[PDB]
Amino acid sequence: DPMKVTVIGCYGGFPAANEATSGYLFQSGDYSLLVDCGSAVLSKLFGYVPAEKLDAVILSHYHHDHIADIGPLQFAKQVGSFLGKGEHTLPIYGHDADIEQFQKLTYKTHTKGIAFQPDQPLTAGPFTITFLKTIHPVTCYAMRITDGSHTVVYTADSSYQDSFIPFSENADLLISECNFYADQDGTSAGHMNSLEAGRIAKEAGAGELLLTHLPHFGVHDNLRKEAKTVFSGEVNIAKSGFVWEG
Amino acid sequence: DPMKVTVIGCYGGFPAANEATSGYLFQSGDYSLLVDCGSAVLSKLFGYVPAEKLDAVILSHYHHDHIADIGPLQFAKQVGSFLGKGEHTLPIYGHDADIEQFQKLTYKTHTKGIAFQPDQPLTAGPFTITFLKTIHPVTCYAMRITDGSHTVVYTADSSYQDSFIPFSENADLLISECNFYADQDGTSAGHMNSLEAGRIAKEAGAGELLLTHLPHFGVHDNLRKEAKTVFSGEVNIAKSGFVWEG
Ligand SMILES: [Ca+2]
Ligand SMILES: [Ca+2]
Ligand SMILES: [Ca+2]
Ligand SMILES: [Ca+2]
Ligand SMILES: [Zn+2]
Ligand SMILES: [Zn+2]
Ligand SMILES: [Zn+2]
Ligand SMILES: [Zn+2]
Repeated sequence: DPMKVTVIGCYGGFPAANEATSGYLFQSGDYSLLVDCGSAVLSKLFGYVPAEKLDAVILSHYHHDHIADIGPLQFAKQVGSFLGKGEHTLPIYGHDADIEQFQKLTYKTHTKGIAFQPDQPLTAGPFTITFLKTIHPVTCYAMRITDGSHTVVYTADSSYQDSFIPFSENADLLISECNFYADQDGTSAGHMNSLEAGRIAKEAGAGELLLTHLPHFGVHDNLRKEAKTVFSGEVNIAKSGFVWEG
Repeated sequence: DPMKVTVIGCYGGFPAANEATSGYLFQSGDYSLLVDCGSAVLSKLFGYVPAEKLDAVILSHYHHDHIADIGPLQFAKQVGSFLGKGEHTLPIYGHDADIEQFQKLTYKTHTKGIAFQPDQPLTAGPFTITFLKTIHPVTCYAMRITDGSHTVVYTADSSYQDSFIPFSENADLLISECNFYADQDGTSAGHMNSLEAGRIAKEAGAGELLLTHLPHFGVHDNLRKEAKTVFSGEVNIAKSGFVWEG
């Protein structure tokens, strides 16, 4: 089975009109993993995959734009059980440096929070996930997701660090946050710009680069042109429905 | 100015594919009030009204399907201020029987939680709102919203009670939850069926009835036919984009 990644939502902070914030659907064969679960992500997700066919969720961090739809997901599982659609508890993986946030992940027998350990590989069906702590105003982890043949790296949210380069080494697809333009400094907000995303893809030898966690001003296509001044491979701008498959 | 109500989202519990859960936009002249703020509501809302033009939010209760988008709304206000779009704090009205939930409404100088008092009229620009406690598994308040010429009643979530009849007396539009079909009993879930919604519209003399908080099974048009076996006025099924204006 090939690894198939579908962007479900891609705005930073809050949704643009009729769009969504962070959510990425990773699929392999019958396995479905949702990476982050932000604003309007469930609404958009169910157009690709029904709640009962979702096998697991994993959360990079607990900012609203990455977890806003967890509650509604818990209710979706509850309604599924009430309608007889399967009682399998959906695992929701998250870090437990923030205990109060982690405790919200477990809802009756419908969803079960499981703490990932940042120094250990996590198995999720046919995927193996490893983690890198980001530089961000709350605890946040980037993820490297492989199925043994292809490898996708998701930066989650971060300002720039050299450690992203070894972490992302030889990734087929680097999904990098890019909340700021080339002229701007995202350090104080815990975000990166186009040049920084480009630098990671370049020095890591990423197969290609996908820019996401997008801003609500400017010409988004400029983020791609700016990234291409540094990285010579393929660079795309994320949108709901964007599909990568290898 | 006429009172204009736009349904932003109308599913109970969690969103159907490409839809939304509870959110209703009430407008009068330049004033904009959002009643409830559930899953995918911000995404859909911004297609009608940008965040910075939103004057107030009011929350019937703190179930996920009515508040999931509050966090992202707080970030939208923060990004608005960072971009220079106005620093006016958006008031978010809610009950304070649940203190922990009420405390989440205030975020820096961007949003400010204000406790409504259920026994007192609330002024919201040109609207006056009065409240009725519902029968629901968490504290919840129905709302009667008038501008002095027209009056809309929103049941929020509730199982049936006689007190809805005097509360909704002579409303031009009764927006009633209707999470269950005529053959089913919604009492143990704190919800109503089609016959119960119909009964309220009938005995209150409502100008018309709008059924919302919809289920994820069955033929939704049957809810309208069932309600019409009791109420002889106009009955519609809610959908995102539904507009009532008087
Ligand atoms: Ca599955
Ligand atoms: Ca390509
Ligand atoms: Ca306004
Ligand atoms: Ca009509
Ligand atoms: Zn973020
Ligand atoms: Zn963040
Ligand atoms: Zn509800
Ligand atoms: Zn409720």
